[PDB]
Amino acid sequence: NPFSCKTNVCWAKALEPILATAGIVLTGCQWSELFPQFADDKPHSAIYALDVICIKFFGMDLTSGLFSKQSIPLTYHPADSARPVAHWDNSPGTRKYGYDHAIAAELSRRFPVFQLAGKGTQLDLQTGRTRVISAQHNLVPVNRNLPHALVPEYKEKQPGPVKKFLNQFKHHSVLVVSEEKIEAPRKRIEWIAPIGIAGADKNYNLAFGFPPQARYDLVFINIGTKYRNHHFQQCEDHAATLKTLSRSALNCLNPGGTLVVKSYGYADRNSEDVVTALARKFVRVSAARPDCVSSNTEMYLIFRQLDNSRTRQFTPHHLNCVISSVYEGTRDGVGAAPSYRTKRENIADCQEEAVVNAANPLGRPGEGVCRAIYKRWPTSFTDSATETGTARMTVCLGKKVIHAVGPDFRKHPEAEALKLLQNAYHAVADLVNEHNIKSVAIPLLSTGIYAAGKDRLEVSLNCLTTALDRTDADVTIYCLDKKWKERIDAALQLKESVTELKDEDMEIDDELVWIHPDSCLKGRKGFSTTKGKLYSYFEGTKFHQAAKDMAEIKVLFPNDQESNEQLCAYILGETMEAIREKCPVDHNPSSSPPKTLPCLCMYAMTPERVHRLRSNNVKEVTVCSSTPLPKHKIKNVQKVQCTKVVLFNPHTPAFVPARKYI
Ligand SMILES: [Zn+2]
Repeated sequence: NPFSCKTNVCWAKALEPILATAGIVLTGCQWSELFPQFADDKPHSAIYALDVICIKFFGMDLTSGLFSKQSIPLTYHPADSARPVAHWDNSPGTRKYGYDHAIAAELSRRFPVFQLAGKGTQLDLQTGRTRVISAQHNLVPVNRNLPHALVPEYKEKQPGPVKKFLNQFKHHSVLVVSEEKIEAPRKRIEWIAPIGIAGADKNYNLAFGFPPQARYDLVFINIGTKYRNHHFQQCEDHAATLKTLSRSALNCLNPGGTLVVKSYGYADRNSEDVVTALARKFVRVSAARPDCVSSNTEMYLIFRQLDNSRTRQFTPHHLNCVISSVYEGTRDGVGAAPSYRTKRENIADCQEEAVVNAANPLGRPGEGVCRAIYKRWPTSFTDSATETGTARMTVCLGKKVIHAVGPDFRKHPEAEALKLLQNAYHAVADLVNEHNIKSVAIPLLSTGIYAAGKDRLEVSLNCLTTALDRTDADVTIYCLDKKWKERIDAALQLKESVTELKDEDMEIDDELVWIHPDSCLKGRKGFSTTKGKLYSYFEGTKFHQAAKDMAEIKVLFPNDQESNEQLCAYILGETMEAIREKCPVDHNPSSSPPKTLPCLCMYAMTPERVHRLRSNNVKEVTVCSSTPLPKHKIKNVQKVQCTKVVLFNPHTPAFVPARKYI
């Protein structure tokens, strides 16, 4: 009996029969060796545990589909009039799991060990060997594209004074959850500590979180997790902690408030799902590794200005870039807060690190800010040409000139144009992040001429901030006419002030997936038309295979347009093996989750739509403008405009192939 003398293991007990379908039967020592939470008898997420167990035995995470056979329900029960506390069991529900032999069978082509291994053994996918399950092996899932880099070797350090870090936040009174006292005489500190710690203002059992305190403008969660065998593993062990303490902190946080919480990054899928749900509630989120960290894997996440929004569309492009660069030494980072400003001056005279030109596709000089930029930095126009909806980095002596090309509204329908405008701004943001640009001078794209005789200030500005909230840069908007400056200042003052919540429900739903409105998954638990995460493999549904294949095609053809062309081929037949041959090189075992909401129109290319088309063996397909294709024409593919679009970053978030750490 593995559960002997353990008061909170219901999560493990609940997994037991699901593990059985895969031939896995864990002993008590094995449970303890795998989960510190089990060994220390603490509450935990059965789902997170299942992901960890899958990686440990099969060397891949749950997006592989290995446990996605719908057999045994895994059901979470919140406390209610019947149940004093939340509980995990196998009672009936729409969420089910079990070992999928079909998935294992297709996997056995590259990983024969699946077919040849015995039951209940840990698989080494590379060497092809097996062993009794061990927490020290299969440390990274081979099928995952990591959102950010990991540290090669764990090194502990002596932390500096935390006061230097807390002083970077403008708030006087701070709620502090920490195991060790924090000295900040310049602050008023309420100190919450775990149970055995003397000198604290409050003590709770932090494995269970903490009940609501008063509300603060700054909450600082300093609670860490013990390193064992690997960075990825540390993220795994920390994930439930991160969610629990973050959730408790949300009860203690005022609107417009800031939450700083210690993390190791979000390397594992669960950590990323959590950080994403959490991030959806804030205007901005960044990261820092100040001098007060105790190890090289420690990373403080900074969530700024809580409005607890529902429909906010968050993508980890920015955060991935930041965290990864910090771990690789390329960046600082630290918690000073980016800001917007306006200048009525000539942009050519800007003092900001980079200046953005409002450009045209041909990269030629023209009237506008572009006149000033050409006269002062002519050689930046040597090769400036870039397509509409994109931006190109060039340098003239000591200055970065980014040529961003907005849409001409006379030449495009309003929805498609809007998408292009947003994309130009996102590209500016991509460059700012990639080059760690500290300040940027930028005009309002498509408001001068390309505006087509109408006033685009509000919408151009909205695209600007939508994109540039996703950087760490200080932004200076240069403009035009005193009246336009008046209006921009007004909009910015409105935006910077968050005095109240947009919703009062503070739960962090890390499972929820945001789906297209015409999806047949509408109404199903775990999916929503109005909110949730923007990427999924749809494992556990019939769209999983379609999702995996789209993902792989994107791995084989990193260029968005070449990728979508091959996807068109795939919709029409040609299967996968053929496309893999069409690719010159070694395949990566890993991919990234396809976006679930590329557009709102009827042609949106979801794993769902791909599956419906391919299962109907259509002789032709229609593709909208939100699924970019090569400029030439493709047989049996009709190109049409997208009538309703989405404004978040369309690119695959940057990643590190897990294979690197394997
Ligand atoms: Zn569309």
